[PDB]
Amino acid sequence: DIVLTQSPATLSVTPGNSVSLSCRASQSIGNNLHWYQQKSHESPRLLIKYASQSISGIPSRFSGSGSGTDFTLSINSVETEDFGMYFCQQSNSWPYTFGGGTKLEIK
Amino acid sequence: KVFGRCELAAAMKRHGLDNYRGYSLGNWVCAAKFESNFNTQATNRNTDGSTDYGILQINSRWWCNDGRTPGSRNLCNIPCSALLSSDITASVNCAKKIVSDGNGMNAWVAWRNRCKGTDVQAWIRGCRL
Amino acid sequence: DVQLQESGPSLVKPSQTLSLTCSVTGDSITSDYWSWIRKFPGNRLEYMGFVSYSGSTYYNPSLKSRISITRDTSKNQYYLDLNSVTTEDTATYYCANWDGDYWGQGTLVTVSAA
Repeated sequence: DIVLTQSPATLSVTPGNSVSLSCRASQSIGNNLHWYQQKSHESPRLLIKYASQSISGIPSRFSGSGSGTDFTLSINSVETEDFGMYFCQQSNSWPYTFGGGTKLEIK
Repeated sequence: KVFGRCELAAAMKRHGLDNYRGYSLGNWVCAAKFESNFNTQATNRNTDGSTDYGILQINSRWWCNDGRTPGSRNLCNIPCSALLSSDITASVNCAKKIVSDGNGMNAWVAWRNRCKGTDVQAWIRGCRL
Repeated sequence: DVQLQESGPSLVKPSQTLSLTCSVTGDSITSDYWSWIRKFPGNRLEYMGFVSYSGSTYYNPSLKSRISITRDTSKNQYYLDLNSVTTEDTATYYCANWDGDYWGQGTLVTVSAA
């Protein structure tokens, strides 16, 4: 199974500042890496699909980059509504797998 | 837009088709060759009233909505016009959903008839990738 | 538009079959690929499997063949059956379409001898 490793496990930031979250795959997955946001008592929300493709209805401050084994999700000017969990998921090979997640919180 | 063989191979690699769902890159380049002859604007009207669109000839009865096909299901949740772009993004996104079904690449008739069983790797050979 | 919603028991006993239903409203289940995902207590997500338009299914090997995903057009719902559950199956279960743009609200299912 493809293993996705996310870092940092936790990241504290002050609203207004920007951050970048990492997701590394155990083997190449091309551009088949997706990003999800998840808050308590809520289901996951797709933010970026296929490494860098934007999603209608998602804030423009979210952007994705990367290919192969190294990917990143960037948030330009974090807002309070952005604190929560972030997970990457690969669909290059079944079973689809998720990274361990990165928690974004107010510093 | 009419893609060059190597030009499409490189693009499809960028779009993550190499090994997706267990299918090597050569399969996709070969499929495009026989489905549309590398032409992103290719369209073909079918008997059931549906139309095949784009570089990978995606059907309007099952995959995309062109608003002119009887029992359209729009499995790819996308307008067929998006599959007629010189930008292959939408066609690749949809092709990945199509191939994820148990039928795999058999959904592409030209691929079945002219690619399956052949040395598909030859389609990406001799290219700067 | 499309709405998804999970329903089923929130408490099950070890060794029994956990069965969940996902009701789809707004369009036919015959127009998409349907999935089941779960989140374990450690903030760990697992893609359980999905069923495509042809009926073909993909199940996570981690489930050791304990899972079954079926559909019912007449009622526009799809299901999740997970047999021989253990306390290891305690989790929040979610139904969502394959594209990941439509998700249920998630439902916590606890496996306990009580």
